[PDB]
Amino acid sequence: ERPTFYRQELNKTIWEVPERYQNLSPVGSVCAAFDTKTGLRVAVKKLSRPFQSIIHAKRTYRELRLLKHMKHENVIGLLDVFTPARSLEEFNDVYLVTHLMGADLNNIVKCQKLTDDHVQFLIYQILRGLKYIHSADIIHRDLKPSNLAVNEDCELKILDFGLARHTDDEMTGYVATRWYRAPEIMLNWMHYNQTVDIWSVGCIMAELLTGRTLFPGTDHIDQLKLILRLVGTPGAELLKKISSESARNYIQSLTQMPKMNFANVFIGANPLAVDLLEKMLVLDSDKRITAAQALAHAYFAQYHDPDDEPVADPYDQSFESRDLLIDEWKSLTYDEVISFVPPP
Ligand SMILES: Cc1ccccc1-c1c(N)c(C(=O)c2ccc(F)cc2F)cc[n+]1[O-]
Repeated sequence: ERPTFYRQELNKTIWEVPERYQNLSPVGSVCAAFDTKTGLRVAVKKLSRPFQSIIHAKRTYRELRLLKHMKHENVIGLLDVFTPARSLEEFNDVYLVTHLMGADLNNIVKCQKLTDDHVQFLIYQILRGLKYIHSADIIHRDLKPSNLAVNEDCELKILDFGLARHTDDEMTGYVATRWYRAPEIMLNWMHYNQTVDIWSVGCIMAELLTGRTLFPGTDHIDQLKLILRLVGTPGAELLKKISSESARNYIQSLTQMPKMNFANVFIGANPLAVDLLEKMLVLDSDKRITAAQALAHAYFAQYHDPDDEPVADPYDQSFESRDLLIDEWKSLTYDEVISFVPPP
């Protein structure tokens, strides 16, 4: 039951995949392919140098554990994972397979004000996957239009959840990479939690409604100023919670500003959209609406269905606090590769 693999050069590299996968074409490097066993269009990712350091070995493991866990319509999961290796000692490459969606939320929306129902449907799907992700005590933490995979039927899957990898230069300047980040994680105010993802959803939703980036900061400080101008400066209760004395000290230097009226910012928008944005874009993370609570909000009355909004089984991330050697991460990775059961 080891399938027959065939070799092929794509993306300056030798892809060796089971015969079931045909018509590979570039799109880790990623190829679109046709899965002859399932009839599905699939995306196949070949990891580069998954075991070159302790840090990458753990990342590879992390990515696989994460992708193996997610079984939800609005979250990218695994149809397949394989390696051409026949044993651990020759194990070297990992290939991950999921549904081909073919575009991201930008390749559809950037500089476009969309209809209220399209916004309803896209945001409902994001919140629906987020409830599922968050129920597993997993934090996406870098949610943004380019991490939302979307096909022609406006069906949406969340990508790249749970990886905490972005370098400082990637976050610097007038860059999309920081514009959807919650202030408390942007400026490292505190050991953050899952409510940071709801901040990102509000940023995305606002942009779908107006056709414009909500907080297009030119640097971290410019972006903070844009945020506080909309949502107000921190009150006393929130200040305490900023465990970062340096951060706290800077915020207290700022002229106090009241929260703006959202109905005058998002002129013409559905009042239920505005109301929901007000519950999403709250400075104090403790008081933000959660994914579960938002799904029950009147804005989504057309799509909401409490019997089809599943939660996840618990996700054992005890491994995150574990120090291991490269080859122990590799062995754990191999185990997960070889224990994989495909879905129905
Ligand atoms: C979002 C997107 C836009 C254009 C082309 C492909 C894709 C795309 C991917 N990059 C990916 C993708 O990056 C990916 C993630 C996990 C995995 F196991 C395998 C994968 F190929 C998945 C699906 N699609 O549709």
